[PDB]
Amino acid sequence: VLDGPYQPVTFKPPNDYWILINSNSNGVVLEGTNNTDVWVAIISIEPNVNSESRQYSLFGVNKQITVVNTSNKWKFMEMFRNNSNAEFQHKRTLTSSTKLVGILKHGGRLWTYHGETPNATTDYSTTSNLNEISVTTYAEFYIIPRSQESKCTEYINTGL
Ligand SMILES: CC(=O)N[C@H]1[C@H](O[C@H]2[C@@H](O)[C@@H](CO)O[C@@H](O[C@H]3[C@H](O)[C@@H](O)[C@@H](O)O[C@@H]3CO)[C@@H]2O)O[C@H](CO)[C@@H](O)[C@@H]1O[C@@H]1O[C@H](CO)[C@H](O)[C@H](O)[C@H]1O[C@@H]1O[C@@H](C)[C@@H](O)[C@@H](O)[C@@H]1O
Repeated sequence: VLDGPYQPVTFKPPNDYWILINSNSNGVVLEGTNNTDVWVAIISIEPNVNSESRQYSLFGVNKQITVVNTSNKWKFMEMFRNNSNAEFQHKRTLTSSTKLVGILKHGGRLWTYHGETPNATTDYSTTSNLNEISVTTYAEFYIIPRSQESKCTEYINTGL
Protein backbone atom coordinates (compact mmCIF):
# COMPACT_ATOMS: atom_id res chain seq x y z
CA VAL A 1 0.00 0.00 0.00
CA LEU A 2 1.48 3.37 -0.98
CA ASP A 3 2.06 5.89 1.79
CA GLY A 4 0.30 8.80 0.10
CA PRO A 5 -0.53 10.68 -1.96
CA TYR A 6 0.04 13.77 0.21
CA GLN A 7 -0.63 17.28 -0.97
CA PRO A 8 2.12 19.99 -1.26
CA VAL A 9 3.54 21.10 2.06
CA THR A 10 6.61 22.39 3.94
CA PHE A 11 8.00 19.74 6.34
CA LYS A 12 11.08 18.12 7.77
CA PRO A 13 11.49 14.71 6.22
CA PRO A 14 12.69 12.05 8.67
CA ASN A 15 15.95 10.28 8.22
CA ASP A 16 15.81 7.13 6.07
CA TYR A 17 12.61 7.85 4.19
CA TRP A 18 12.42 8.64 0.49
CA ILE A 19 10.05 11.41 -0.48
CA LEU A 20 8.86 10.54 -3.96
CA ILE A 21 7.20 13.38 -5.80
CA ASN A 22 4.80 12.84 -8.66
CA SER A 23 5.11 15.97 -10.79
CA ASN A 24 2.62 16.38 -13.70
CA SER A 25 3.73 19.95 -14.30
CA ASN A 26 6.77 22.09 -15.26
CA GLY A 27 8.44 24.55 -12.86
CA VAL A 28 9.85 24.02 -9.38
CA VAL A 29 9.11 20.52 -8.11
CA LEU A 30 10.77 20.78 -4.69
CA GLU A 31 13.08 23.02 -2.76
CA GLY A 32 14.96 22.31 0.46
CA THR A 33 17.39 24.02 2.82
CA ASN A 34 18.87 23.84 6.27
CA ASN A 35 19.75 27.54 5.97
CA THR A 36 23.45 26.70 6.62
CA ASP A 37 25.17 24.59 3.92
CA VAL A 38 22.39 23.13 1.66
CA TRP A 39 19.97 24.85 -0.68
CA VAL A 40 18.58 22.57 -3.35
CA ALA A 41 15.79 23.01 -5.91
CA ILE A 42 14.57 20.67 -8.60
CA ILE A 43 13.11 22.34 -11.67
CA SER A 44 11.01 20.49 -14.31
CA ILE A 45 11.26 21.20 -18.07
CA GLU A 46 8.70 19.65 -20.40
CA PRO A 47 9.62 17.66 -23.56
CA ASN A 48 10.76 19.39 -26.76
CA VAL A 49 11.67 22.83 -25.55
CA ASN A 50 14.20 24.86 -27.50
CA SER A 51 16.64 27.07 -25.66
CA GLU A 52 14.89 29.81 -23.65
CA SER A 53 15.10 31.94 -20.50
CA ARG A 54 12.54 31.13 -17.77
CA GLN A 55 11.75 32.56 -14.38
CA TYR A 56 11.56 30.47 -11.20
CA SER A 57 10.94 31.49 -7.58
CA LEU A 58 13.56 29.79 -5.37
CA PHE A 59 12.92 30.29 -1.61
CA GLY A 60 10.82 33.39 -2.41
CA VAL A 61 13.39 35.03 -4.79
CA ASN A 62 13.00 35.22 -8.62
CA LYS A 63 15.75 33.60 -10.68
CA GLN A 64 16.25 33.50 -14.47
CA ILE A 65 17.60 30.20 -15.77
CA THR A 66 18.14 29.40 -19.43
CA VAL A 67 16.78 25.93 -20.17
CA VAL A 68 16.61 23.50 -23.04
CA ASN A 69 15.21 20.03 -23.51
CA THR A 70 15.03 18.53 -27.04
CA SER A 71 14.18 15.07 -25.68
CA ASN A 72 10.75 13.44 -25.57
CA LYS A 73 11.47 12.84 -21.88
CA TRP A 74 10.96 15.34 -19.08
CA LYS A 75 14.07 16.96 -17.71
CA PHE A 76 14.63 17.72 -14.02
CA MET A 77 17.51 20.08 -13.27
CA GLU A 78 18.93 19.95 -9.76
CA MET A 79 20.09 23.41 -8.76
CA PHE A 80 22.30 23.77 -5.74
CA ARG A 81 24.44 25.93 -3.50
CA ASN A 82 26.17 25.52 -0.19
CA ASN A 83 26.25 29.11 0.98
CA SER A 84 23.59 31.84 1.35
CA ASN A 85 25.80 34.35 -0.51
CA ALA A 86 26.45 32.11 -3.53
CA GLU A 87 24.40 31.78 -6.69
CA PHE A 88 22.45 28.61 -7.54
CA GLN A 89 24.30 26.38 -9.99
CA HIS A 90 23.20 23.43 -12.04
CA LYS A 91 24.61 20.36 -10.32
CA ARG A 92 22.93 17.32 -11.92
CA THR A 93 20.06 16.23 -14.19
CA LEU A 94 17.47 13.48 -14.26
CA THR A 95 15.87 12.80 -17.63
CA SER A 96 12.67 10.89 -17.11
CA SER A 97 9.69 9.32 -18.82
CA THR A 98 7.96 8.68 -15.46
CA LYS A 99 8.10 12.23 -14.02
CA LEU A 100 8.90 10.99 -10.50
CA VAL A 101 11.58 12.77 -8.46
CA GLY A 102 13.04 11.60 -5.13
CA ILE A 103 14.86 13.05 -2.17
CA LEU A 104 16.27 11.27 0.91
CA LYS A 105 18.13 12.19 4.09
CA HIS A 106 20.51 9.36 4.99
CA GLY A 107 23.93 8.78 6.51
CA GLY A 108 25.01 12.38 6.86
CA ARG A 109 24.08 13.06 3.22
CA LEU A 110 21.26 14.31 0.99
CA TRP A 111 20.30 11.95 -1.86
CA THR A 112 18.52 12.50 -5.19
CA TYR A 113 18.26 10.56 -8.47
CA HIS A 114 20.09 11.51 -11.64
CA GLY A 115 20.82 10.13 -15.06
CA GLU A 116 18.18 8.80 -17.47
CA THR A 117 15.27 6.41 -16.92
CA PRO A 118 15.13 3.41 -16.81
CA ASN A 119 18.70 3.58 -15.42
CA ALA A 120 18.46 6.50 -12.99
CA THR A 121 20.83 6.16 -10.04
CA THR A 122 21.30 7.94 -6.69
CA ASP A 123 23.95 10.49 -5.80
CA TYR A 124 24.48 12.83 -2.86
CA SER A 125 25.40 16.25 -1.61
CA THR A 126 27.29 16.56 1.67
CA THR A 127 26.22 18.56 4.68
CA SER A 128 27.17 18.84 8.32
CA ASN A 129 23.49 19.63 9.26
CA LEU A 130 21.35 16.96 7.68
CA ASN A 131 18.59 16.73 10.27
CA GLU A 132 17.75 20.38 9.82
CA ILE A 133 16.97 20.12 6.06
CA SER A 134 13.32 20.95 5.39
CA VAL A 135 11.56 20.63 2.05
CA THR A 136 8.66 22.26 0.28
CA THR A 137 6.99 20.08 -2.37
CA TYR A 138 4.94 21.59 -5.24
CA ALA A 139 3.22 18.38 -6.23
CA GLU A 140 1.76 15.33 -4.58
CA PHE A 141 4.09 12.85 -3.02
CA TYR A 142 4.59 9.49 -1.40
CA ILE A 143 6.80 8.35 1.42
CA ILE A 144 8.90 5.18 1.14
CA PRO A 145 11.35 3.77 3.74
CA ARG A 146 14.95 3.35 2.65
CA SER A 147 14.57 -0.28 3.69
CA GLN A 148 12.41 -0.49 0.53
CA GLU A 149 14.63 1.65 -1.72
CA SER A 150 14.63 -0.91 -4.51
CA LYS A 151 10.91 -0.23 -4.82
CA CYS A 152 11.47 3.55 -4.94
CA THR A 153 14.21 3.03 -7.62
CA GLU A 154 11.73 0.88 -9.61
CA TYR A 155 9.14 3.65 -9.42
CA ILE A 156 11.59 6.33 -10.42
CA ASN A 157 12.59 4.32 -13.49
CA THR A 158 9.34 2.60 -14.59
CA GLY A 159 6.38 4.46 -13.03
CA LEU A 160 4.07 4.08 -10.02
C1 LIG B 1 26.77 0.71 -1.76
C2 LIG B 1 25.42 1.11 -1.25
O1 LIG B 1 24.90 0.55 -0.28
N1 LIG B 1 24.81 2.07 -1.93
C3 LIG B 1 23.69 2.84 -1.43
C4 LIG B 1 24.15 4.03 -0.64
O2 LIG B 1 24.96 3.58 0.41
C5 LIG B 1 25.93 4.53 0.86
C6 LIG B 1 25.36 5.30 2.03
O3 LIG B 1 24.90 4.37 3.01
C7 LIG B 1 26.43 6.20 2.62
C8 LIG B 1 25.93 6.93 3.83
O4 LIG B 1 26.63 8.13 4.01
O5 LIG B 1 27.57 5.40 3.02
C9 LIG B 1 28.17 4.69 1.94
O6 LIG B 1 29.25 3.90 2.37
C10 LIG B 1 30.45 4.57 2.80
C11 LIG B 1 30.92 3.80 4.03
O7 LIG B 1 30.16 4.17 5.19
C12 LIG B 1 32.39 4.09 4.29
O8 LIG B 1 33.17 3.00 3.81
C13 LIG B 1 32.82 5.39 3.63
O9 LIG B 1 34.14 5.64 3.99
O10 LIG B 1 32.67 5.35 2.19
C14 LIG B 1 31.55 4.55 1.73
C15 LIG B 1 31.13 5.08 0.36
O11 LIG B 1 31.22 6.51 0.24
C16 LIG B 1 27.15 3.76 1.29
O12 LIG B 1 27.71 3.12 0.14
O13 LIG B 1 23.03 4.74 -0.14
C17 LIG B 1 22.22 5.31 -1.19
C18 LIG B 1 21.16 6.14 -0.48
O14 LIG B 1 20.16 5.34 0.16
C19 LIG B 1 21.65 4.19 -2.05
O15 LIG B 1 20.97 4.77 -3.16
C20 LIG B 1 22.75 3.26 -2.56
O16 LIG B 1 22.17 2.05 -3.07
C21 LIG B 1 22.54 1.58 -4.33
O17 LIG B 1 22.10 2.49 -5.32
C22 LIG B 1 22.41 2.13 -6.68
C23 LIG B 1 21.89 3.25 -7.54
O18 LIG B 1 22.77 4.36 -7.40
C24 LIG B 1 21.80 0.78 -7.02
O19 LIG B 1 20.39 0.95 -7.08
C25 LIG B 1 22.20 -0.26 -5.98
O20 LIG B 1 21.50 -1.48 -6.23
C26 LIG B 1 21.88 0.22 -4.56
O21 LIG B 1 22.32 -0.72 -3.57
C27 LIG B 1 21.36 -1.57 -3.01
O22 LIG B 1 20.37 -0.83 -2.28
C28 LIG B 1 20.90 -0.08 -1.16
C29 LIG B 1 19.74 0.70 -0.58
C30 LIG B 1 21.55 -1.03 -0.16
O23 LIG B 1 20.56 -1.90 0.38
C31 LIG B 1 22.63 -1.83 -0.88
O24 LIG B 1 23.20 -2.78 0.00
C32 LIG B 1 22.06 -2.56 -2.09
O25 LIG B 1 23.09 -3.24 -2.80
